[PDB]
Amino acid sequence: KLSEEQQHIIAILLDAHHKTYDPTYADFRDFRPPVRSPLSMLPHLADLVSYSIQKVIGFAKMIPGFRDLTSDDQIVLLKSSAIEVIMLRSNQSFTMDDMSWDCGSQDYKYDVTDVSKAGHTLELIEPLIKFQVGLKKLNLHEEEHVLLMAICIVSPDRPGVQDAKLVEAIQDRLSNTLQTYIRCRHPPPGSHQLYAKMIQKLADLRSLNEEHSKQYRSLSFQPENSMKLTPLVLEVFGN
Amino acid sequence: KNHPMLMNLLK
Ligand SMILES: C=C1[C@H](O)CC(=C/C=C2\CCC[C@]3(C)[C@@H]([C@H](C)[C@@H](CCCC)CC[C@H](OC)c4ccc(O)cc4)CC[C@@H]23)C[C@H]1O
Repeated sequence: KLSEEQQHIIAILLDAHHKTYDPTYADFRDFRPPVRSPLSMLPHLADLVSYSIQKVIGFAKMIPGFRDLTSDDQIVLLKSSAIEVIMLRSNQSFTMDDMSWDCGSQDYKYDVTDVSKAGHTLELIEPLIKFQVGLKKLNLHEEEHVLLMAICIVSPDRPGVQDAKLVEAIQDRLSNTLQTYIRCRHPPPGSHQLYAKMIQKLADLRSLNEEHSKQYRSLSFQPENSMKLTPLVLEVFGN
Repeated sequence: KNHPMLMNLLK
């Protein structure tokens, strides 16, 4: 059974997401323009990422027990997870029809070529698109999606974590809420191994994140590309 | 500690 606390945790995560994710994509008009030339999509996409980093921080602050962490633990959890949560939350704009992220217009519709135009290769792109397709095929409830994002953020094994025990107790409450949720609310046959599948996606994001870092370091090595990023991205991903 | 912008968005 889903306790009152469990249901309250879920209600809070949904609202937090509803507050930090704008399915109209209206703000994208403020980004440097997309241009479709080496690295033509990088300014636009660097702005999209930096914007998304702010939304993810906003979401994280609303996670039950996250505010109980020290400032240091909050910073290290956000710094490692940011990219992963952005890949996760991006699933909402991803569409299987054209394997692309569709944000309401042709200008804000992003495909594999757009990503390559931001300085990425098939090495990262292929596993990213495969990740989006596998998540998409889970067809998660919105409740599940927002729980997965919270569980991704509050992982006790992220580098630089000091109070692993506290981070782990936070995550545990969220995992148990997810487990019970699937059991009580997710009907078969969709629920089959659903928890194990969602956890395997967290493993996939970690690999993707490891790969992303290598690419990010190669980009950080040419300061004329690094120049095109935002201050928040440099802070959060390093320089 | 080395992250003023992130720290300010956190508060
Ligand atoms: C509001 C939202 C979401 O927050 C984000 C949205 C889409 C997300 C997309 C679609 C475009 C491509 C995005 C932005 C990806 C970017 C390029 C990332 C792909 C790494 C794969 C492991 C990398 C971003 C990173 O920092 C800017 C970067 C950029 C350039 C580099 O050369 C190296 C690293 C991640 C997530 C991807 C739209 C919409 O659903």
